[PDB]
Amino acid sequence: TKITSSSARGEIYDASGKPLVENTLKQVVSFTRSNKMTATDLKETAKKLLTYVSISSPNLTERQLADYYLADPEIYKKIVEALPSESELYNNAVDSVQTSQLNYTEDEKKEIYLFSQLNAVGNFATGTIATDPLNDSQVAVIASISKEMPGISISTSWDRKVLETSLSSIVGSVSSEKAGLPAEEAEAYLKKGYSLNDRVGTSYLEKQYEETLQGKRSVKEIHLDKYGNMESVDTIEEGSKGNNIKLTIDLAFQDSVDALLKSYFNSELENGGAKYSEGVYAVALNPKTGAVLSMSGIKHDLKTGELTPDSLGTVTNVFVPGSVVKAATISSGWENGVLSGNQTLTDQSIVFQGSAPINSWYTQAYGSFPITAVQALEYSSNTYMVQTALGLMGQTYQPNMFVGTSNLESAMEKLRSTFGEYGLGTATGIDLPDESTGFVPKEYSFANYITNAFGQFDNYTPMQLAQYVATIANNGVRVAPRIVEGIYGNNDKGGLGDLIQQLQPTEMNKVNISDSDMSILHQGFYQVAHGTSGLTTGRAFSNGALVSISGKTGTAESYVADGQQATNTNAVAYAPSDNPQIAVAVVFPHNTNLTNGVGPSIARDIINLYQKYHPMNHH
Ligand SMILES: [Cl-]
Ligand SMILES: [Cl-]
Repeated sequence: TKITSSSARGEIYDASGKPLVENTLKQVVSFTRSNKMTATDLKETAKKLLTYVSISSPNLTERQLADYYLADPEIYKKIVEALPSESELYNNAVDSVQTSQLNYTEDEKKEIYLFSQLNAVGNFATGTIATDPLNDSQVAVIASISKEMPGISISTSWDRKVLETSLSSIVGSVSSEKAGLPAEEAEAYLKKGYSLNDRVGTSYLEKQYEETLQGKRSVKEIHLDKYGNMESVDTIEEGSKGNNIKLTIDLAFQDSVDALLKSYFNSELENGGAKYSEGVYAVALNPKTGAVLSMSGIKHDLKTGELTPDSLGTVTNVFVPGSVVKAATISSGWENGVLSGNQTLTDQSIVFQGSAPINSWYTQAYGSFPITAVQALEYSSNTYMVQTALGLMGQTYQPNMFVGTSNLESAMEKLRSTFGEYGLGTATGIDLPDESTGFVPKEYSFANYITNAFGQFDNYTPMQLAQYVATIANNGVRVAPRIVEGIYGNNDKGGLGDLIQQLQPTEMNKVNISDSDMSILHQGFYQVAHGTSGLTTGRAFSNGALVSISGKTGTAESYVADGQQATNTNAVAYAPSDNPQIAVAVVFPHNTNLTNGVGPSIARDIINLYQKYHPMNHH
């Protein structure tokens, strides 16, 4: 019969090898029990044990001492013998019966302590021992003569803490050792084979890579007679440490992305754009490899005005995305064959039976006129995006048309299905216990369909967004975003050793459209930044850029507390346009300023930050 004990937990390192968490080892004495060993039996061990170990402060309470004087049964007998007019109840009386003001040798007072500690253990439990820190002889003497203090043994326990660093948030947490195994999912684990008292990640990374992090568990079994009385504890095998884990993210860069966010947010908080803003989020990738460069964010409490840092924000919160999604939609055009190559449509106000016109930002000043898909992205035409929704539904626009909704349920799914190919509304496959997968309602109206066609309906996570543009920058091959780069062993000191196995990127699916369609998409994103039209939306991308950037900017509007029309200024982009090495999305919700969206501008400076970090040009 053997007892298990979690082993040194593995550690976590940023891209650079800077460490993120703390193991603090400390060898100590565990004491088992036994419905058998007994007051007397425990005293015997107490003294034997004090021959080894150090203890100055014995701030014993009286209630304790009482219990120790009563330890001799005779004693207890004789004590009760004296009380006048239920076991523990009558213990309760007898306990308080003896006036306790009575002497004990000062070294006395010390194994009375232990005894308290020893007694404190539940039957069959294995407890520890409020002691006085231990050297190496003191310790390894015990290593040898447990079997001479039937029960006792010394264990290596550990504290695990998280360092203050931008990534702290992501790391997650592990169960304390006083905690054990959190019932909730608790059972599922015993089935996977864990000792009950183990310590496991409760969330995020600590949980995600549990397999590999968990250090092989330490071991001891116990012997005893046909009568159950303890005979001695024993070590079959002491535990080792875990494997380690190196991240795709480099601190300094994540760090500097973050002030960039602060800088920009303060700007908007200053000039008042941000009064109603919940915050701002930004995520960066390698589009080809799916590695994460940084996930940054800033929560802003509207009540106290205070600003709190938030990185999980990327994977946990959802926003209406706005114009940043039109590609998805055009791409549903092509798959379902409503658009042919670079399709020409006519930009005109969209009006349905007895209801508000539906328009693009330019639409009413420019009257109606024709326009290519490439152009449609350039000027961010909703009409085109809505004429295309219509297409899927199988109808073609006439002014004032009644719409038969028979093809609706079918239509919304077709579109939605494409969005999901890009990562929008579908799981990313990120390496974490739980990404929220958007706000895609199944109960939806017709208005809902058409507004979904320009990203004013379904709600998306910032992490989803990055993936969607990353996919475009990859040529329609969606790669699962991962935060871990490689698993690494240990070195002689116990720090970052070296390569166990490098994690390779995993392809989620290819977006089925032609290359020539994909290139037609690429051209648009290119002209959203470099275009020379009075209508071009994102020349902001190109202002002061260190490399050629292609992106797509976004606004969606609305409601905003006791308000007030206001909008989101998200923006997705990648680069270099020629040979895309970084993909980014920035979401900046309920913005007040509505005039010049700082979403693109932010993403530019992110990219700029990165290339100033890791030059990407260099044919
Ligand atoms: Cl304004
Ligand atoms: Cl600017």
